[PDB]
Amino acid sequence: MTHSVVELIEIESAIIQVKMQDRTHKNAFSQELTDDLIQAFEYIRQNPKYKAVILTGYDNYFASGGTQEGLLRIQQGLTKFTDDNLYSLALDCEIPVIAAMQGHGIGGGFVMGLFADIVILSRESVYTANFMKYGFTPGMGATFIVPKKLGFSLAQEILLNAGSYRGADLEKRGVPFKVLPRAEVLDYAVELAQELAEKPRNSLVTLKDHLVAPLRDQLPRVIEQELMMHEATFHHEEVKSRIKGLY
Amino acid sequence: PMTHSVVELIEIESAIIQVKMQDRTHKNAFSQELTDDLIQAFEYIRQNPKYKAVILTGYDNYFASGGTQEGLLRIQQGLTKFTDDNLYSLALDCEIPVIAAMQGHGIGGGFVMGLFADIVILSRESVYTANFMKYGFTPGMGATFIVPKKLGFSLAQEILLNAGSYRGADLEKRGVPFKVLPRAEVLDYAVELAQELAEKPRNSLVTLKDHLVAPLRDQLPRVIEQELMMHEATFH
Amino acid sequence: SVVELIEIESAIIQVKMQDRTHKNAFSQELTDDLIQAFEYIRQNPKYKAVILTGYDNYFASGGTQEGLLRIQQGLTKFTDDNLYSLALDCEIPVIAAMQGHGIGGGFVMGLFADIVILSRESVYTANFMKYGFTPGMGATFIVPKKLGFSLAQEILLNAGSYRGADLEKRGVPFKVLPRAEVLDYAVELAQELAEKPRNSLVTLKDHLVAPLRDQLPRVIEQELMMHEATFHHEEVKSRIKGLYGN
Repeated sequence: MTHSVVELIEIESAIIQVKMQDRTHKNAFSQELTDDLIQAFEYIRQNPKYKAVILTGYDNYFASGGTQEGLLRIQQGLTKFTDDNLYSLALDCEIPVIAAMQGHGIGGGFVMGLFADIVILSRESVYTANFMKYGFTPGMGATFIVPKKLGFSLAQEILLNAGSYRGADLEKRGVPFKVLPRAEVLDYAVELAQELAEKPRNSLVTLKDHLVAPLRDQLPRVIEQELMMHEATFHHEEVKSRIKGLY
Repeated sequence: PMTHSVVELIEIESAIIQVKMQDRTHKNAFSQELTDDLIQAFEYIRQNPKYKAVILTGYDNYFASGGTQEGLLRIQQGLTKFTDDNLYSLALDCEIPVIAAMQGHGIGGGFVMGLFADIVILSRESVYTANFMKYGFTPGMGATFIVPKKLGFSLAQEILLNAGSYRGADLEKRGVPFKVLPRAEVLDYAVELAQELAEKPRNSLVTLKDHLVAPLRDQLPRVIEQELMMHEATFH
Repeated sequence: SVVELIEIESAIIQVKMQDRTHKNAFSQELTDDLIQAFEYIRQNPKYKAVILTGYDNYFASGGTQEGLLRIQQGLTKFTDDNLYSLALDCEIPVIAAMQGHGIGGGFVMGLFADIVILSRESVYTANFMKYGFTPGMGATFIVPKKLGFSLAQEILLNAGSYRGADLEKRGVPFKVLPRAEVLDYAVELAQELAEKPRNSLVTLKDHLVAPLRDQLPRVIEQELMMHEATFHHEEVKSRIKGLYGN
């Protein structure tokens, strides 16, 4: 991309891999990662030949969510989580996206992956919707997509308590996602993308449009509710203390 | 035996009726004879309120194989069109609880027909697939509604988009809510469960089932009209 | 009093149901004491997490035999003394640490908690239909809501008994532990919850459960409608007389 922290590779004629590789920030949503992700998805939107997208990280990190400075900015009231929308990239994509989460998925980074149509976790990586550890309520559509993908009950615990779970922990709690050794996750994503690429692209886009119509319809109102909750929770001095203390 | 002798009704006791699909020529694909005999079997059940539980099941290694190969080809090549049909929703429309004892493979519309049952039992060794997209077509027969409803939104996306084949053992490891057993144990477990259902007053079974599946019965027609439109949007 | 209130650390409140005579069935005393325990929590804005739990081998045993016979005769209805929604109506997160058996309305009351823990050795059942009547107490809403549509169908229609270990293998999203570990794990989760600001726990829980709170009243009316059709038959009175405690 421009900032070189996203690499696009056309794996086959109809499969595009979006690899996040902001090594300086461990795939946290730095300004560079934020700009390069939006540019990668726009590229995919401008080039309607692909049948599947693989979204993945580097080494041990899938995506680590807001930077410390990003979160402090929202605490200060300078910015809101909706300012740059990275959470809904894979939902807004017209073709199926596979979030190959071979490494850790933290906060916004985990939630961005959960909006993909197929999610794969690594057994030995850590996944957390850790918003509430810092004193504020989950944003980035976490309160809609977590129950939608992992189910109402596990979502309560994940969102209220902001705990960290190994992929193996989630596998044992019964999640519908494929969970694999980290070394196998991207290979499995490629094979699944090859299978998807056996279909006509128009059938994949028509089908996904139908399957995720209710998510696209329902998400704006939840985003407005989460912004309301941020109004009521984010701006407290103790949120600043927790971000600085516990990040 | 129903008219064409490809569905057999067997009273297990008093109050339990087994509907056994056995179109061996077509491996329980939706031939004309199986379509007719299935509709005739569920009409018989509706006319005979002595039953409290139904067990729908196949023969040997086949539960139900969905569209015939000839039928699918004729659609693919424009000789015919996808219609709406009774079959997928027979178990939902039935007044009393239906157990789909899927002791054999459930393919396409065959799988989907089983999923509309109130209780679904799979076989570990069998293959289950919503394979519509392998033919190039978007899924019909209410698949886009009933697969997310029974197997959850996330696994439904994979099943429906990729049209892959899952062994029962694979789905069991993925976390499905259905009992998964060896094939040789599927029908006996279904008869045990039907016996326990038949301990209940029939009016309470029916009253409860009406309430639990009301949202499915209410929402399904709109989804069918949506699936019909997707077929139009993917045929020039 | 058959409920004891124990403070744990600074802000965790344990509600322990201890009606030993009735094995935590909804006796008049348990009913009144539970209602008052949650009113006490409602009036105390110190607490951040509730642990609702039973004693020894019992979490909660559901309607007493006389309680069921009183609805059968049409003297009462399940909606008369609302225990079913106690955890849902509580403004802070509630953990149902079901270290013992959860039977009928006692299981359903527990399922309304934000976090549910089962015990491997214990028995859980929505057993309404065993007595011939349809499930009340919000069970047709909360069972599919917590355990998913498909498993809820089998649980509610068939009124079967499941060990915690059986539910664990069928794939439930709740943590299932040996009985002797259930309460200790709930305490550790409650300590983790107590790390957050109370206003963030309340704000978030209000949002997450708003759909339950909004939708529950319509389903309770529907369940009353079903009880009008099913509860008041002689064979229900025979089954309650003959099958209660099996």
